[PDB]
Amino acid sequence: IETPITANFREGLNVLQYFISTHGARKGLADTALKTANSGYLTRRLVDVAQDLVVTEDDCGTHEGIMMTPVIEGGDVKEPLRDRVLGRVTAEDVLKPGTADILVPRNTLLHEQWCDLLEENSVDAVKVRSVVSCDTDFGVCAHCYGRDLARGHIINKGEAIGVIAAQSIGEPGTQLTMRSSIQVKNKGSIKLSNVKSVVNSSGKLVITSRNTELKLIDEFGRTKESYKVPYGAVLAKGDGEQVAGGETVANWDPHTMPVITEVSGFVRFTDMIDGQTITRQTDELTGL
Amino acid sequence: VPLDGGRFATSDLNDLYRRVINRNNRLKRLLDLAAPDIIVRNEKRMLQEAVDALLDNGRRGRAITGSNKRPLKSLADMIKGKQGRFRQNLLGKRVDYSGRSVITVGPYLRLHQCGLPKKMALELFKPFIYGKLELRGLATTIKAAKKMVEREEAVVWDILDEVIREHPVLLNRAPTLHRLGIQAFEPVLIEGKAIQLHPLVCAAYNADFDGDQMAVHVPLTLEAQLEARALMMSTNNILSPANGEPIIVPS
Amino acid sequence: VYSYTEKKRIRKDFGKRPQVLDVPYLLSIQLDSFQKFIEQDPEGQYGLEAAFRSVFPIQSYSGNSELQYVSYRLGEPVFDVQECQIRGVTYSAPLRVKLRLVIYEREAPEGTVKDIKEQEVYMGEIPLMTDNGTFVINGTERVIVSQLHRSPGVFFDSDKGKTHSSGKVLYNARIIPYRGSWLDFEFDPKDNLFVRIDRRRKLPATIILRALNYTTEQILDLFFEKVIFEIRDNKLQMELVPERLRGETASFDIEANGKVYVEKGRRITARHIRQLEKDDVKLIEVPVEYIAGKVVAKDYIDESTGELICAANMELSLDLLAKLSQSGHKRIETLFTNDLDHGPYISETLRVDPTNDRLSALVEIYRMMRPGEPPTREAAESLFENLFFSEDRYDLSAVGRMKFNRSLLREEIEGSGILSKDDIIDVMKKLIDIRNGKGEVDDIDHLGNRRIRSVGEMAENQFRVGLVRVERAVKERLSLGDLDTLMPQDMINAKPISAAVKEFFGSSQLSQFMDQNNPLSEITHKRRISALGPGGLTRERAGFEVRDVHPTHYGRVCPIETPEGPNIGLINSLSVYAQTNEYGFLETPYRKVTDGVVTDEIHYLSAIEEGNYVIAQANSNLDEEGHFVEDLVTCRSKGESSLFSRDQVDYMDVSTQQVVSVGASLIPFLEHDDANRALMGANMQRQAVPTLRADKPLVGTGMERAVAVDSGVTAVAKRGGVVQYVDASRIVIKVNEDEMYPGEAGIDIYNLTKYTRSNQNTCINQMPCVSLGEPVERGDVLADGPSTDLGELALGQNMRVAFMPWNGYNFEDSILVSERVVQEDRFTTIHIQELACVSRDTKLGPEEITADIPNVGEAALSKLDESGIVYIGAEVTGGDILVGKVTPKGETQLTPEEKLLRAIFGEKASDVKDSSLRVPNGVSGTVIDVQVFTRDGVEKDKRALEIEEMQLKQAKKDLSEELQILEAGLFSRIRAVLVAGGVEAEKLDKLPRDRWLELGLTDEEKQNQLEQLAEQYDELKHEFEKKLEAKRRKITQGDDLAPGVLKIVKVYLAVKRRIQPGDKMAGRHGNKGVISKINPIEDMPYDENGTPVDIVLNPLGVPSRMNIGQILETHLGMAAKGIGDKINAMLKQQQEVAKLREFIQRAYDLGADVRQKVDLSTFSDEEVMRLAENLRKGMPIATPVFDGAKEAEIKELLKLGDLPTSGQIRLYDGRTGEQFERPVTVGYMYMLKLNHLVDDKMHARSTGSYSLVTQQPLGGKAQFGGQRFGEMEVWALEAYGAAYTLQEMLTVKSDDVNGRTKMYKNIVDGNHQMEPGMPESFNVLLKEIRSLGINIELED
Amino acid sequence: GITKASLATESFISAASFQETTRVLTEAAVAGKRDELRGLKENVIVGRLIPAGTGYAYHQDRMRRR
RNA sequence: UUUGAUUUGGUGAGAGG
DNA sequence: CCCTGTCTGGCGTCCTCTCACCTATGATCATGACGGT
DNA sequence: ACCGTCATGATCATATTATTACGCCAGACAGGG
Ligand SMILES: [Zn+2]
Repeated sequence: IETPITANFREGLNVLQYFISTHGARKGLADTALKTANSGYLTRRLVDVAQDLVVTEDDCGTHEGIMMTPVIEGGDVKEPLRDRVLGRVTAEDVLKPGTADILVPRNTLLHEQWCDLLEENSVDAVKVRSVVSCDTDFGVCAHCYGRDLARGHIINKGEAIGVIAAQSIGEPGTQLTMRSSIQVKNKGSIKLSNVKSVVNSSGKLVITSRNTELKLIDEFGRTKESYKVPYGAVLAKGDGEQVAGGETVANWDPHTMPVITEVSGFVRFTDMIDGQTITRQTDELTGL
Repeated sequence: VPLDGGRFATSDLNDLYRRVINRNNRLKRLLDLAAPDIIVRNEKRMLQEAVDALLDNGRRGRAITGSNKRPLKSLADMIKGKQGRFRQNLLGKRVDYSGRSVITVGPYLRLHQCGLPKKMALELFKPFIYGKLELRGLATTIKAAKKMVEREEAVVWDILDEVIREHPVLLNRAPTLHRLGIQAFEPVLIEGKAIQLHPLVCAAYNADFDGDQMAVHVPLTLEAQLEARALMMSTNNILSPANGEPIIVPS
Repeated sequence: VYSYTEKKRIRKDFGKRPQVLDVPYLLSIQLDSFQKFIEQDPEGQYGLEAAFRSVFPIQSYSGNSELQYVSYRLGEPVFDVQECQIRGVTYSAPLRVKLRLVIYEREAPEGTVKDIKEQEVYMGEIPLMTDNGTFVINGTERVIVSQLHRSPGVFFDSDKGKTHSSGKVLYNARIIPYRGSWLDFEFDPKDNLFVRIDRRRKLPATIILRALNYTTEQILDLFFEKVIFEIRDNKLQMELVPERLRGETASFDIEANGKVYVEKGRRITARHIRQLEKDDVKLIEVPVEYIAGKVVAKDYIDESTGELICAANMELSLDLLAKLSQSGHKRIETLFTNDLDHGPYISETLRVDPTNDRLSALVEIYRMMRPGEPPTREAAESLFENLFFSEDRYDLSAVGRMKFNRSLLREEIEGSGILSKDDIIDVMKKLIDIRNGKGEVDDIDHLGNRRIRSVGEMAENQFRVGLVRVERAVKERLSLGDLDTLMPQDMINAKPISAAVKEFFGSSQLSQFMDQNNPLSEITHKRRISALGPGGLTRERAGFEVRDVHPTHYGRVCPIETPEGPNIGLINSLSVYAQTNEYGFLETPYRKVTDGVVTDEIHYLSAIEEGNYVIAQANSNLDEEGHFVEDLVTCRSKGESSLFSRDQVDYMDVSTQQVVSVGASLIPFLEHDDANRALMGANMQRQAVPTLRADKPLVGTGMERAVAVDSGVTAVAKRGGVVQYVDASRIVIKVNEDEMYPGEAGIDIYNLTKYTRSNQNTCINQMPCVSLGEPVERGDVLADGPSTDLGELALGQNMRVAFMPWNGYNFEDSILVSERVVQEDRFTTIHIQELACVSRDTKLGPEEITADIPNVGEAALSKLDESGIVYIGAEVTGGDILVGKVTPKGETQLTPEEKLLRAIFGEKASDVKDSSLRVPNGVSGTVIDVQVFTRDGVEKDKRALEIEEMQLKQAKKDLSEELQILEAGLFSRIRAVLVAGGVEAEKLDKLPRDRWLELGLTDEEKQNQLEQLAEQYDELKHEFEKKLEAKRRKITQGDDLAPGVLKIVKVYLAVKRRIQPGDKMAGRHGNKGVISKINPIEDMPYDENGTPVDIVLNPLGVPSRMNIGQILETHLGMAAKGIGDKINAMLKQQQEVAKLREFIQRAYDLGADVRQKVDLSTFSDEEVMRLAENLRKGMPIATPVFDGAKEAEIKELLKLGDLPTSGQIRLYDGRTGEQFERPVTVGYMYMLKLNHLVDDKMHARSTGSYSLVTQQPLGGKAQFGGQRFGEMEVWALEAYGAAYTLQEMLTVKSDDVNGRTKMYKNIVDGNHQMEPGMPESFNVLLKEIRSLGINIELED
Repeated sequence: GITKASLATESFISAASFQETTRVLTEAAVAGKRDELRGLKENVIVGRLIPAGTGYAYHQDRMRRR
């Protein structure tokens, strides 16, 4: 509503302002009193899909597990690696970021002391054991689950993890709601992934691949920023380069899909006939 | 069973079975009498629809009804639904040795103990008090003990403080969402009629004190007392199982 | 000037806006609707006359008989309200109807009937309404609640977005009749037009246009324009109006008059349209490709062959043009089917149609209604004339015809109740216009489309359904009997009518049990706009938008008073000034702001008349004439608030209290509370309980007197005068002579209602509040009710509160209360429980109520009399015997000698077992009232004869005192008349007083008046004779009762529940709380005067739960008590009235331009002392809702008392005796006790009874039951490793019967051990699955 | 998806305590299905020790002694 | 060849958390 | 024959507390009150 | 005051019709390019 409620509660609200306030608050009470049914039915579906899964071994005997990286949406690094790899047992032994060192062994639980020795060495990402990669028939082994979470140690042989997991996902169901180009922020080094590129005539490295990931790696080794750069964008920078904080490093036009080339030469109209294939629309306000 | 009065409040299945038997008797009599084809086709069709209405009512076209327009409840409707046997009597049951009252604060408590009223304590612990009274030798038969606690003499409160002492109880707030909503305490007896609940523990139950109610349950057997002390005690739940964050945070 | 009870305690009033329309009578919806229902109403409608003239005359199955209608009449009820609530009857009135039977002859139904008969007939019993606005159905006072539903008429909704998953919106046009078959026109993604009738199968829409006897040529004449092609010598020229060409790209070069107008490849501009219409171009030239797809309108036939050239609604090709060109046709009529302007929806619809004439359309409609049966032309005509076009089965109301004409832009709002052809064609025209892009759709939640039914209209509809069942019965009987020998009471029977109206008032979804524990709760349950019930939506299905406040609830439906939980916004409460329109919509007052001046005339606007005009906000500043003092003023135009100029306004609101309801206008400082906390405050103010001595609100809104007087708990004076006799039972008013009838001499007697049971087990008392010899005015309180005081409304009590954290005992929301509160007996509420005991009739004989009872001794029977029933006054405990009743013996041991009765003793030797029916415990009390009802024929025992003699004696004394008191008033009238005209000063009292008529006086008005008083006196004599005989008949007779019951004993226990840790108290802003510790007096924080504070709240509930109004209420309450303490100081020192007059005048002026303006110079030195006697416990202050007391006025009133300006006193501690740092806030808050007590929720069970079908414990508290260890608790014990706890929690403690008896033996012997077994309810699951064709087992 | 996955289980009491019981009981009846219990809700239905918590030693013992 | 106290079902409406 | 609207079934939160309200009938032997002798 | 006639209450099988106004969301089905 274009006219706000300029009066607080210490000054008096008049009539219209309180009525607009009642719009805004009746919507919230209706949302909670109808949201609670979906939250409870979500907890029910979750504890009946889980329902069976019991910690029933001590090691499945595998070497597979998901690759825990810190998550980065495009702003500053949102959830650090110490939040994701706290108390989860590594899959293979993590190499120290210098060269080929056995920093942690390959079946150690990562409690707070190990995670601090991970944060000192600025470890990139940890290949850690996940429950979906567990090889145990009819249950989850004790290492592929992780830390007990309300006990400091590993999960005991027996403790029902499906039900506590289903409750822990569905329990915050009440608090949840129901109803141009790239500008860098920090100052570091450039790295490109999924890149197949070419240098244009002016010098800005344009990209012949749609799915290119533009990472900003710091001077330490960890990945601090990530972005998605489209097919055919004007990169102000290049691979492995050092930039300044706030300098624009990418540019494109999303309303005009570029059909840029790899080589040079002359242009011919192959199967382009005016009258059937293409049409003649001379511009009104420009003339070109 | 009859309700309070002189008539029998009959179940719906008796209507269903009585109709199937009425129709089956009619069909046997018509096959005795050699009625023509269309009569016994309607008779067997009414029996088919009667059996199909008995088993799963309303899966066929519009369900039959006795009183008044509401359809009557069949066997499959004794199984299925929110109020069948699974979701209403086998997964969740009503429970003896249990109680319920309004909560209040009582901040003098240590966080392994909760306040529990004397009237609820003498009602929930009637068999332990009976066993204690029969051990001392104050009475003889069970009747005498039930008269003693029906009168509430001066000697059963010492018996009650000697059955409480190291015996945990399960406090439970009514919308239990995660496992920290059932926690086991040790009772401390309360002159009053309200459960005194230690304040830090409230942030686990999502329990404010604006009119809330909680249920108490008594672990009867010995393995259940040990599970209440060793797994479900309130000192043992100081970290939320969803993460690593402490749940006994000062509110 | 002020009324005499307004000179008792005149409430201080802040407030700035001078009112112009006072609060109306708050119960006008119920009373006005039911007065509209039952009243002798001529000119047909509304009322019962509408039903009796729409279902009658019943004419027979061609037997030439007819049962027509004359009139109706309701006799008096046999039972008045008090006897009806005591005994348990309906409060009904018999409905006598005068019906007439006429019987026509042969060969002339337009001929003379041979015989008529007109007579009185009995049908049904409709329950009357009491003066409070409530019904008494079976001794329990019930309220029928107004329903909010959809307005009958057309409704053009748009199924937006969701269908077909391609964004193409649909448009449907639901015609909503008031009674009959629905009708939904709609579209489909192929842009065809589909009708449907009552959500049945779907047909193309034009099949009904053929059913109204339209040929296809006429249909295309209606729904399209025409395009004319003239074959004139060159390329089949065209008549062209260029308005159709607005933006169309032509296929050639349009030239005319030898001039190129339009080029090929371009579109026709608007200026080219101007050129062609300025030069008046008519005939243009088309190519052969232009009429390649033009759609012909009507049929062309060739004159030679007699065949069809081209059918109607067909595109034209080359060969069709070649055929019609050589047949002699020069004019070609086609249609204009554009992309944006006019789609060919009718044309595609007629191309999907298989039907061709009227008969096939009627056959297809008869086949979609009743599937799979042979149609016949007579049956199809009869069905389609009885769907929409008959007075019987289809009826829009006047509301329906108004909406149907208004939403189609008609002029006359009057029409027939049935549809016609023009109506359906206008629906299809408006639907096609909405699809074309002009015009708008209609929203649902807009209150111009939500009608309000009430008690009268719903009772009329249920009575009409009863009448159509009885017209089925009368049509059955009338032409299947011998005539003339019967009368019209042998035909019509009263069973379906009484069954229908008794089922509606008895158990409906809207005839609900009155929440009666408070005058506020009565007067806000009667004003309720429920959306649920029959014809409306349901809670567990819908929805989102209907639970939201629309912009047109402003001043009709309250935005902040609604129940939170599963139905928010469906159980809306109607606002204060909101009336109901003539049709049923909502309307609200406004003030007609003519061009400069706010004129003080009120003017009621509906919900759609409000939108067109522009309404000024309620609190806009104006300078003594009406001229708006600003030049930008905040207004709202069309559902949207904005800022408008000074003199473009058309209306102003009346008073600033009109957005809210009466539940949430007793909240002081409402504009400072966030709306959630105001909602919770209004709902808990409804949930209060009446205390023992209700005090007053120190900080009210002035709305208390409307809620108290305009409800029915106080004893309002009817005619003013002088009080003659006050008593705790009765009050006698002597009526003043300038208010008094000439005859029926008249002094009124108010019989108050002493201690009796309410519905919520409170104690509805009435206390007399007037002195003796005191004048009272017409329209004035005499007896305060429950939670009233001097005619005000005192729900809870006002106590000294401090906001400080005090050692944790008020942690989340808790409240900490001194023992000074419980010592003063000030929350000690009084509850009354009714305990019934019936004497049924079983086998081996009837029961015994006598006190010769087995298995009991002296200690039980000392509290009973010699006939079983407990005394009146015996203070009992929990588990004594109230009524002794013996029969329980069952069949412990089958009688050896079959039925050996006459052998040992008289009847039997106590069967085999005996146990006098002894009751439970948990509650104390004092037996205040015992009722004994006896089914007639049964021997009355000695106590039933004692109650009969008692009530005979009471009614005898009461009617004799009626005669004596009215005779005393009559003799006082005779003395008042004989002051002049033959006065005898000494001779008047020498003779006996009954002869004051034959004294010396001529034929004047005085001897005429003495003759009229002799007529009145002899009428009172014979009336007293016949009424005492009838009252002896009513006491002496039996009562009709249940099948097979001897006598019913009802006993009223009267518990007095005080306060304890665990009760729920709350203020009036949402500050809830369980009281957590009842401290001693010494521990309370006191101040540097000495007084302890009573209640210590918690400050931390204020910044999060944003209810900042309670702190302003606290400061203004402390100001009020400061003025009260200064009055108490100036009066305790025995000071003369001059200083009291000075100080009371200074405390009543004190403000800005306000409304009160009192002066004590016209109170005359005796009322000022009594006004100060009423102000010494504090000075009441009114603070209206949105025009309240600002901060500076509270500061100036805290400066009048010698209190600190900031409101905060420094407070010492009670324990340490040393000062709290940073001085704390004290004041008075008006706090309410709620009836969620703690000795009604607390429950405990070791081992009780067990259910029958599944061997699990019972549920509830009255049934001694156990708490449900539900499913999520089972999940929470699976989530730990607790395995034995869950095994005994669902096998031993709950279900397995041998397991739990082994458990009970093992617990009383000290061996904690369980033998598990199986749940018996799992065996019930096996029997229910096995009772199907399924074979479930248990292997191994 | 979770409701299609909990109704497609090799234990028909687990898939019958949850949503529609008609479909699951006819599928299990005409298949002749058998419920080797082996989970939490089968043992909450049938009234014995949970095979997760303290009862995991009891179910180790019973699974060893077959 | 003689020991026993035992059982209160669906439907719909409303409130608390 | 592979997309496709269209129709039919199947979900929709736990715990608790208070109150009221509960199918019609169509046919007949035998008991029960009323009037004549 | 006794005998006969009208009236009125027990027990007992007989077996189903004249409203609409949720919102997805899978899952199966006749239609047609
Ligand atoms: Zn594993």
